[PDB]
Parts: sequence; C-alpha cells; structure tokens
Amino acid sequence: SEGRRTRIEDSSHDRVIIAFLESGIDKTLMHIANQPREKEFHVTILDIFALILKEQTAEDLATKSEEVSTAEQKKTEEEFRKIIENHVVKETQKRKSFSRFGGSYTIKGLKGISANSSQVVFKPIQNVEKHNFLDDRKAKKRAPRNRRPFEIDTNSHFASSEVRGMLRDMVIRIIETCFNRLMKSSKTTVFVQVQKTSQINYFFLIKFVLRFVRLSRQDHLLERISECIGVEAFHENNVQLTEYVENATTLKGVEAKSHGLKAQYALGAYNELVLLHRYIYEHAKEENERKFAKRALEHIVNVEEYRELPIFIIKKFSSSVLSNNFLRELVLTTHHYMKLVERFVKTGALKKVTKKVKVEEIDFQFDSYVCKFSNVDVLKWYVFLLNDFSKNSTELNQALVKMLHRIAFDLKLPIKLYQVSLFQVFSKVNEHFTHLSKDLRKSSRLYELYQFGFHLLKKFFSKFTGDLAIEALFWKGPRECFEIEN
Amino acid sequence: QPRLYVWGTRICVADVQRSFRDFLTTFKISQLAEDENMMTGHDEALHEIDVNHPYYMERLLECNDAEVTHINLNLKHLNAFSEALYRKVIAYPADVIPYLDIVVNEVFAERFNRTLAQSIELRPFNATRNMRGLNPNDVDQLITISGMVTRTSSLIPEMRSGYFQCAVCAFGIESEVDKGRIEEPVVCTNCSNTHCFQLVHNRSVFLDKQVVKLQESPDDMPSGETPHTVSVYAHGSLVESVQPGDRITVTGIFRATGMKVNPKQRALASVYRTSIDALHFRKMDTSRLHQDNGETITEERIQQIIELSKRPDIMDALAQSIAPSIYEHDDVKRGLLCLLFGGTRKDDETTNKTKLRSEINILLCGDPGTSKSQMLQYVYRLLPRSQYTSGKGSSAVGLTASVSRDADTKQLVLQTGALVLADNGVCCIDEFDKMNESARSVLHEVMEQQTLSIAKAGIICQLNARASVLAAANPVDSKWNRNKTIVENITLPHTLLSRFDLIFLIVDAQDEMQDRRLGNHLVSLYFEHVDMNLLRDYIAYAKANIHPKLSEEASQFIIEKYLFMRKAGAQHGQITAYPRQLESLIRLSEAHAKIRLSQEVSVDDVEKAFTLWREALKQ
DNA sequence: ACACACTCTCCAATTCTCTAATCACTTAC
DNA sequence: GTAAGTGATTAGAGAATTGGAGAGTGTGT
DNA sequence: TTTTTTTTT
Ligand SMILES: Nc1ncnc2c1ncn2[C@@H]1O[C@H](COP(=O)(O)OP(=O)(O)NP(=O)(O)O)[C@@H](O)[C@H]1O
Ligand SMILES: [Mg+2]
Ligand SMILES: [Zn+2]
Repeated sequence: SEGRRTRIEDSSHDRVIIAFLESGIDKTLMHIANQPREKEFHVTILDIFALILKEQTAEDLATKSEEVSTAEQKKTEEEFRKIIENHVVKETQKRKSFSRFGGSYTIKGLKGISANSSQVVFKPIQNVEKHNFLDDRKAKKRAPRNRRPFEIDTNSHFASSEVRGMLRDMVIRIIETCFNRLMKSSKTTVFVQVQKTSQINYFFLIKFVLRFVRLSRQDHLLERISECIGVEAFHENNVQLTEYVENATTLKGVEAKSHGLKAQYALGAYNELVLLHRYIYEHAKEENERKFAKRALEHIVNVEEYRELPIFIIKKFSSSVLSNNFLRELVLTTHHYMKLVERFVKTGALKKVTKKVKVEEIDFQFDSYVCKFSNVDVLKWYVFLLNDFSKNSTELNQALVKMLHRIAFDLKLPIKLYQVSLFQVFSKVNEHFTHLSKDLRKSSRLYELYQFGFHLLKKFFSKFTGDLAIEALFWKGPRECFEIEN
Repeated sequence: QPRLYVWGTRICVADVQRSFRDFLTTFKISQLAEDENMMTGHDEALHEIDVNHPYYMERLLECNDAEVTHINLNLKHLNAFSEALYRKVIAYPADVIPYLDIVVNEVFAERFNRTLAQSIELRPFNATRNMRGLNPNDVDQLITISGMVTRTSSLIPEMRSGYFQCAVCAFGIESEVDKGRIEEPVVCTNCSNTHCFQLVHNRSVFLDKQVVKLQESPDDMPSGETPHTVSVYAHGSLVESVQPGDRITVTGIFRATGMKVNPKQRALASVYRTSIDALHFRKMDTSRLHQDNGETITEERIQQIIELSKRPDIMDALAQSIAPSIYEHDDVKRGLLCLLFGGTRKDDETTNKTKLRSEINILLCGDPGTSKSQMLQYVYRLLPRSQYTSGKGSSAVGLTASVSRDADTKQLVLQTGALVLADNGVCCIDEFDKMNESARSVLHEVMEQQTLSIAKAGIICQLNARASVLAAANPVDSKWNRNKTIVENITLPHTLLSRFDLIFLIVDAQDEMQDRRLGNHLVSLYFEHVDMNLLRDYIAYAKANIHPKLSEEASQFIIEKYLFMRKAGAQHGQITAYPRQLESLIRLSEAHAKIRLSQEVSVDDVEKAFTLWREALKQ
C-alpha cells in the first residue's frame, strides 16, 4: 500500500536490518549462540538469522563491492542509448507496416469450409504465406483452476552497497563464531518439534552458507563448516527429502502444497552438498581433506538410493502441488549429478555396482543409465520448460540443451526427439533470431539453442516423408521407434 | 501453387507489377515537352531535369537526394505506354494502388541500396467531368474534378492500431484496426482471467485527416442550374496543403457510404451519402500570372526578360498588351499596369505586420457605355487571387467576415469574406455608387491600414487583408453634367475619396472621327503585343527581385511636388489634397522604377508618376 | 425490445479397483 | 543350460467424484 | 444565448 518500489534499491526490510545491525545486538546474540549451556535459545537464534537473510541470495554478497562514478556514468549513458534506439526502430517499423486502401481477394487453390469455395481475405496481403486463417480471433482454451502452474515469489532485489557490505560482514562473523555449535545443537531437535517452520529455516541456512563459502572462495573457512561435510549429512538429507516427497504426492490441497514447500528447500540443500564436496575435492590443499571428500563422492555414486533419486521425483511431479521453482531446481540438480557420474565412469572408478534382490554385483554402463531419461514421462517437462527460453537463466538453458543433446548425439537416437511440440519451440527461436544481423546472432546468448535446433531440423529433413510427418504428432515408445527406424 | 486474385475479376496481382516495372524502367517519350511544374528537381536549392534518360528513373534521384517521399504520376504517359494497364488503374484504384507502390519501392531499393523513413507513395493525376454527371456506376472509380476552395476543417485523428492492457496483471497487447473494425482480446494469456482488458487510448497510434469543401465552377452549366458543393477528404501528407480562396483541380476516388436512422441503433437508411477521397491536388494554370513566387524560371528566360527591359517603349509595350480587345484608354491601361506591379513591401517581420501600405487603389468614374466593367473583368480574369462583387449584391458583413453558430458544437464561429479571400490579390467592386452606405463604409480600415479588427460575442481578434481595391461608378446624374463641378459630379465623402491612389474621369469626347474609328474597331470583331508567357514571367520576376529605394534628389523633388499639389487642390470646385497624397506619390514612383527593373527611384520616375496622377484627374 | 445477469444441467476428465493376458522368473530334467 | 509352468505386473474397462461451460429465462432500462 | 437577412407595419 505504501507504493511500488524498483528491484535495484533498498527494501523496507533493509531499513529494519540497518537499525538492527547499528544497535550491535547481533554480537550479543552470536555470543549467546556460542555457549553450549544455553541450548533452549539456539533454535530461535537460527530462525532469527535465517529470517534476516530471507530476501538475499549468496551471489549478491559473494562479490566484493567496489565502484567508480566515472564508469557508472558511462554505463548508464550506454543503457539509455540502447533504450532510445530500440524505441525509434520499433516505431518506424510499426508505422511503415500500415497500408492505405482495402479491397477483398480470393486465394485460388485453398479450400473453404463450405462446398466449392475458395479462401477469401479482406486485407491487402503481401503474399499467400502471410495468411493466418484468423487465429488472432479465436479464444484460447484454459486449464481448470486446480491444474495451472504457480510460482512462489520472494521479494528479491539488488540492494545498495552499504547494506551488502554490512550483510557480508555479518555472514563472515556467523561462520567464524557460531555455525558449527548452532547446527550441532539444532539437528537433534528441529525434526522432533511440533512446529513446522524451523525445518525450512534449517535447510535455507545450510544452502545459503555453503553456497557463500564456495562462491567467495574463502577456503580457510572450510574448517568452520565441518559439521556438514560428512556422509551422514547426505544420509539425513535424503531421508527427510524422501518423506516430504511422499507426503506432498499423497495428500490433497493446501496440506499437499505445504509439504511440497519443505521438499523444495531440502532439494536445494542437497544440490549445495554435491557442489561443495566437488569443490573441496578439486581445490583443497590437504590430501587428507581430499581423501575425506573423495570417499563421500564414491559413496554417492555407488549406492542405488542416490543414483535413482531424479527419475523417482520426475515421475511423481505434478503442477497442482509443486511449484515451477521446484522443477527448475530439479533440472539443475540432475545436470550436476550426471556430470559427477560421467567423470567417475570415465576415470574407471565405477565399473561394478551393487543391486538389491540379498545384494549382488553387476557391471554398470553409463549409456544404460542415460537411456532411463529418454522416457516420455521425463521429456515432457524438458519440452515444457524450454518454452520459457527468452527469460530463463543461461545455466538453465545450458542444462536443458545438454540433456537433449545427449539423447540426440551420444545415444544417437533422434526419432524420440522428432516431435511437433518441440518444433514449436524451434519456430519461436527462429522468429526471435530473425531480428538480428549475422554478427549479432553469433554474439547472442541463445546461439547454442539456435545451433542445436538447426542441426536437429536438418537431420529431420534429410529423409522427409509424409508418414514421418504424421508420426511427429504423437509421442513414440520403444517398439514404435524400432518399427519407424526399420 | 496457391495464387491470389482480386475478388470476382480474375485479375492477378504479379502480372500487372511486371508491366509496371517495365514502364518505370523504360519510358522516356514525352520529355521533349516537359511541363512547367514538373521540369525541375533538386539535391539542394533547384536543378533542371534532363531529357534523355528514363523519366521516372530520373525523378527517383530527387527521392534519393532531397529525400522527397512521393512521385507525381502523369497518367497520360501511362496511357501512351499501355492502355491495357491504364484501364486497370482507373477501374480498380482501391485494389492495384497498394502494389504499384511496392514496385516503386523495389526499384528504388535496387537502384540506390538504401532505406528511408517512410515508403515512397504514388499520386496519380491528370486522368475530367462535372459534379452533376456522376452516376452509381462511378462508385470506387478514379475521377478528377475542379473548383474553388471555400473552407477547411481542423485535423481529426484516425486510429490504425490500438493498445490493450490487462486490468489484473498489467500485461499489454497491440491490435490492428482494419476494415474499420478492431478486435478485442478476451482471455489474458499471462494470468488467465477473462473479459479483463482495458484500452489505453494515448498508447495507440493515429493519423491525420482533413475535410475540404469544394464549389462548382459556374461556366459549364446548362440552363437554370445553381452551383453545387462536394466534400473532399485528405489523408496524410496532403493535409494543410491548400487555403480558402484557392482554385484547384482534384483527382481521387468517388465513394458512397450509408447512414444510421437512429445513432442508437443498427438500422440504416437506403439512400447513400457520397464524397471524394483525394489523391492529388493541382493548382498549376498557365492562363494567369503564376501563383508560386517565380522560383522555377530558367536562366535563359530571365536573360530574355532582362533584354526586353531595355526597350524605351517598355511602358507602352507592357500596357497595351493588357486587355487587347479594348480600344484606346491608354492612360487607364498604364494605371492598371501600376496596380499590377505595386510598390515595395514594408513589413515588420518580428510581428508579421504591414508598417505602411504598398498596394494601389483605383477608382474609375465616367459616362455609360465606356467599358469600365469590361476592364474590371479583364483584371478579374488575369490574377490568381481575385474577387468580383457588384452593387447591392454585397453586405457589410459578407464583404469582411461573419459570425455563425456551429452545426454540432453550437459555438459561435467566424468565417471569411471577400476582402479576406482576396488577400495578396485584387477585389473588383462594380456599381460602386449604388451600394448601401452601411456596406460601403466598412472599407476604410482595410483600404488604409490593411487589417481588420473584430469584437463580437466571444470573438475578439484581428485579421490581415492585404488586398487592392479597383472600383467603377457613374456620376450623380448618370450622364456627366457640365453645369456642375468635379466634387458635385462625384458625391463621396472626403474620407473615402482620399484613400484612392488614382481617380480616372472618363467623359465622352464627342467627335465624328473618334466615332468612326471606334465603330470600325467594334464592327471588326465579328469578321507588337508581348506574349502572355513572357508577360507572366516578367511580372513574377520583377515582384520577386526588384526593391526600389528613394534617392535624395528624388525625396527633395517629391516634397516640392507635394507643396504644388496642396496649392492646386485648394481652388474652387476641386478635390482637395491631404498628406495621404504624398504616400500615394511615393507608391506610384516606386511602381515606375519597378517596371523599369531599377533598384533606385529617379527624378524622371517621380516626374512620370506625377504627370500620370495629374492627367488622370484633369478632365 | 434489448441487454445483462444468474442459475441449472449435463458432460467430460481423472482416479481407483477389478479382471484378463502376456512376459519373466523359477524349477526340473 | 533349456524348456515348461506358474506367478506377477501391466493394461483396459467400469464407476464415481469434481468442476466448468453453455443456454435459457427473468428483470431493468 | 447572439447574429444576419428579407417582408411587413
Ligand atoms: N472603347 C471600347 N473598346 C471596346 N469595347 C467597347 C468600347 N466602348 C464600348 N465598348 C463596348 O460597349 C459596351 C460597354 O459596356 P460596359 O462594359 O458596361 O461599359 P460601362 O462603362 O460599364 N457602362 P455602365 O456599366 O452602364 O456604366 C460593351 O459591349 C463593350 O464591348
Ligand atoms: Mg458596365
Ligand atoms: Zn492478466
């Protein structure tokens, strides 16, 4: 009600944060949290620091803040230069589009609905392919209200340099003085309590702190977060995530949405665990620490529960009870995990695998693992998220294109990707790229998606037939692929 | 292969475009006889067209260089090239005009490898009929008619594409308006609510439209018909290209539209309203002194004019070429030549106001049957901006300006009269002695100060009227009386009589030899004059380029002659001279120097002006 | 008379449960 | 190791619950 | 409302 505020200035939450930190009460709270004797305040202090960091991301604080006003003035002038040139080009194109007089015309060779009739148009069309069959009139069909996608909105902004510096200092002080004792005191209690919300606060604070350490490269702080590095972290996280997914799938209504919200934060914390262990194994100086990280990575790659988790969640996804943020998080998690499995196969460390029956050991093949994701019930959601290519982040676009590229050119099976609902995405991408010169197209951030669409469409049209164009209308199963191929 | 046809006619679009591309790239035939308003182009200032090239390819260079955005297409050239295409253009203008445009733009882009701010647009012209001869067969065909412009409207915005915004989530969509209709979106594709959008008017796009009223020419009509009026609609770059008082020819499409019985309801009246959608306005006419400040005259004809100016006969040669059917009256003809040339313009350019009058006013007064009305008719037909009024056919309000209530807004609005339409032109007033006194007495402010100030209900403003007054009248007794003086044969107030620069007394000199000569001249009509084309160019060049100033010797001489005038006018039974006559003498001296194409007034010019003024009145 | 609002009815989509057929695993030679 | 039989899983059909569109009718200008 | 015109007293 107070007004609408831009995304690149201080929030009203930030003013309370400024007053809170200027009083210096946070140092007393950190001192209380450090004491092992005062356990009953620890869960609430964890809740307080999570709620302080509610509106931020680790990327905002990881980069050290610096500016020069000369560079800032030059940058802002170039931004408004872009805006002015866009406006002038768009207005001249629109006013050059219009035509003066009218008439009515017949398209000889196209049939109408009524008998012996040709198509009729009532505007001076440039060429017959510009005709649209008046699709602009027709009202779009909607899904029912129980089955529409929904986002979850966090008020997220790029705050001022003052607020970002204060918060960066506070995060470093928490890691130095509180984190190990606080997490150790909390994990015994958070899942026993009646109250729900401290579970979400727990997973949020884990995700934020580990991402901040990895991105800021403050490698000497890795001793201070040693409560979260063990194999037990992966075990306990996996248990809680599994329970949340089952409750969110089986219940109905706001209760199902409430449990799915917990599942989202648990999934994000799992992703940060994987990336932090890879960072330790790549860049730590002590070989003992490298060995400790490597044994955990081998456990994750070996045990079936961690290897089967993405397909298990994807087959249970439903937009009635899970947000779009959950699906984007799941796609990125699958991307990083499959890279880890590919390296552990390529180095020869993964050759034989235990499987339940009794337990027996069988050879493992990475192509046999990748073939599981070529199911229709997985590829639905990748084509679903590729429609938002013009506003996705570059990491998400890379993940989607990489997963499709594997089936296209590593398993070498393009018949499963021949599909009309993907060709619509390619049509949108091609229309977007028409507005750019040949240099600007190669400079664009969407050039990977453009090039992949180029190669797949050329492979399709190399052996075009009409029955193949009919087969493009339906999702094709395994025997359908065999009979179409042979 | 799908192919596009005009509905119900079997005309295919592309096959016309092939032939029109050939016409543009190939036609060069008529260029020996290039017309007056078409023979110059420009990159900067002005340049002349070359004969030997393909003509419209030459005209496209103006669109490249001066960035002109239209081509005037003379339809006689197209008819000479191919009648089979000319017939299609005239029969289907609403269907083929959107594609001949595209051929022109294609040829321009191919020739110059360049883009422009707006598309090059066609204007076909010189296809003629009368307003009464139109039939229902002529609907949507190309026609051309002519007339005088009386009124123009203010601009109307006409939308081409609207802009909708969702009320719930601020999403926004464009929507083209076509066939007179817009299509409204129903479902918001972002937030999935229905019946949800609101039009935002000032985020949408509009075009200019203007209405012009046109009046019939009275010359052609059969017995008993009164002249008609027609509505002409101008779109785009033709807007505000014409004034009231101008005489034009229009080429456009003849259209017909229905009207609603009640504005509340869907029912229509079965009798349709008709109008014209304009495509080209032409104002070029060679039978008059031209209307364009003389910009287009060639160097060779300028040198011919300069050579002609060195004759000692130049006054007689120019004067006797005006009104050739009128016998003698050489002094009156020289007076009319001075009226045509005028003095030096003297304006405040900061306020755009006349500091001093430079126009010349003339009264003719004399016996019946002496061709005064005929001389008025010659001056009326010669000039581009002229008006003719007569006797009790005028009112005081109709001569100057009138107030009337508007048809729909119900406000009081102001509209022009004869002296405002004759701005930078001539008003001819016949039977001047027989006007009502109320109608005649409004002329004082216009004849002296060249402005017109008005104060009526809700309307307080001032207009410019830079007209020249030429008048004709009889004496008190209709035949001139020799038992009375000059100021008893004429009876007008001194306030009115002092405002004329020249008064010509025309009294019948009764003589058998003069009777025989005039009778021979009049009877011969049933059985070194300067060419009109040279006279036009001479007057226009002189007006545009010559501005005389007084020499010091001339100023002293003018003071001496004014003192002589003040003594001569004081005698019994004669018109008195006021300080206004000094201004009259200065104007006539400047006119004589302007005819001679001299930048300075000499004592000889003052002597000739004084002799003309004196001998005009000593009868 | 014409436009706008409200209410009722029907039909289609989804999910659970039961039945039948085909595939894979276990047992016997 | 191979062949035959039995058990389990998957696919289809039927029934019930939930929701939204469309058409009809009534009221107000 | 105020303005402009043509017949009548
Ligand atoms: N000098 C002349 N030259 C040519 N035509 C003449 C001359 N004198 C008389 N006429 C003819 O005589 C007639 C003059 O008519 P008009 O032009 O009305 O003269 P006016 O001065 O206007 N007489 P009025 O209007 O009754 O006072 C016309 O038919 C002329 O052609
Ligand atoms: Mg006359
Ligand atoms: Zn919306």
